[PDB]
Amino acid sequence: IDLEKSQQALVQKRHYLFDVQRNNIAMALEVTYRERLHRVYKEIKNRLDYHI
Amino acid sequence: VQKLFVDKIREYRTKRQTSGGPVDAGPEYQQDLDRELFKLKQMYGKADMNTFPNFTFEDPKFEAVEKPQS
Repeated sequence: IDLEKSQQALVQKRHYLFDVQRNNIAMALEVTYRERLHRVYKEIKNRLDYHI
Repeated sequence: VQKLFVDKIREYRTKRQTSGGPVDAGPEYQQDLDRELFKLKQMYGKADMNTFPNFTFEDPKFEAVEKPQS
């Protein structure tokens, strides 16, 4: 019973690490997205801020 | 004192005849407006007139995990 349930609960542990990998790389790519937009949003004010 | 009311408007109109900024600046207004123009740029930054944002970002490299299992 245990050697059956050792492989049973293992494959439910194998699929947990692929849910965690699929959202981590999807989010860590996404955190650089608006941060690329933020710096251009930053720079377009600073050239306006210098003139005013 | 409406006789003083006319006499500070009429010597305000004389100031409205201007050619190049200050009337009696000399070395005074030329040095001060240049000393102050640096200080609005000195501790602020080096910025041109119209240059857009020019850069490039690199994201985190997605490494893999090795796992002999079962």
